[PDB]
Amino acid sequence: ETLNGGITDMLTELANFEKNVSQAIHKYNAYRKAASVIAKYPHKIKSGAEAKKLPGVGTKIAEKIDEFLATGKLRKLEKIRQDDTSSSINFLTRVSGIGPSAARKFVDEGIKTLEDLRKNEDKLNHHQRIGLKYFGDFEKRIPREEMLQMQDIVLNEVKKVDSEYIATVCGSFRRGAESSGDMDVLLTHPSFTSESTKQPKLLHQVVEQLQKVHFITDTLSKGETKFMGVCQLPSKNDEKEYPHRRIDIRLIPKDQYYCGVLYFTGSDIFNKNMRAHALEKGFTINEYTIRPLGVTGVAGEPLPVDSEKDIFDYIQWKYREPKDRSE
DNA sequence: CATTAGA
DNA sequence: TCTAATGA
Ligand SMILES: [Mn+2]
Ligand SMILES: [Mn+2]
Ligand code: NA
Ligand code: NA
Repeated sequence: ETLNGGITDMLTELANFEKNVSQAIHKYNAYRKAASVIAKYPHKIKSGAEAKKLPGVGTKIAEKIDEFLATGKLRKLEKIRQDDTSSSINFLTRVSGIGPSAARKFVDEGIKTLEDLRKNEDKLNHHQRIGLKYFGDFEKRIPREEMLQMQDIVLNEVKKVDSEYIATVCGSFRRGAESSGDMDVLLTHPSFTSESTKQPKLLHQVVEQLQKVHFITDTLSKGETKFMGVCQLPSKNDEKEYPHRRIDIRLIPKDQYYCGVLYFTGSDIFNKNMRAHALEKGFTINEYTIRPLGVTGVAGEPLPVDSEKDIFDYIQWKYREPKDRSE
């Protein structure tokens, strides 16, 4: 956690670099187990060898260790960090929509900068177009103060269209979070569950409405169950306009809301931990349901859930408010 | 790990 | 169809 810090650190630096600049999934994949392990190791690793003893730690990595323990540096790391080429790849990458593959490609073509990114807006797909567009506003945090406004709104329309829709703004915001990266609305409806062959319009109506009133200003990807866009709160009585925000809304078969909600609510560890728990308690929990476990090793049969509670009850736990789902 | 764009 | 990118 701190004792093995630098090690795993350059380690992740290293892996992340393969997979991005290089198409070296393996080596990249290497660096990670190693980093994974040394990370777990209970003692200050003092030299290649020591480390070396570990599963996943080869002569290659071990080699880097020493260099690193001897000199609090690494050439490859010093050389990469410099590399204008791989710098570019790391950078272009931030663009919402740009990934390594494309990061490379642009680079090759010679699109290194954001300005390059502009002059060549043609070479970019819509995703990335918007991605380039709201580049600033994308990178910014979302004041809870604003979250409340946004949430306030979504809620309204959702209801306006059909009183029957149920909505939940999940993620950190739900968990208290003084800020947030983007809003996650989870949605469901009674008419929609496990069997009943969809009703695509379900998602649809909603989006249409959101845009209807001008909340959603763009579409990143509307699909039959996952919309993915951009929103913005009405810029009041001018002088101060609102930053474009990522928004995601997903339709859910009513008979799986809570688990999903539970899930998306996090935190990542509370989740795990909870998950890890359901298990001893003789169960299974995942993004959509919760199943009683059986001795033969495994089992099925999706237990009924009416609220975050039910889930808790099941594994017989203490109801924990979103606020304290921190871990 | 699954859902959407795109080509 | 596959192959990218998001997310989480
Ligand atoms: Mn999100
Ligand atoms: Mn989020
Ligand atoms: Na070893
Ligand atoms: Na990106």
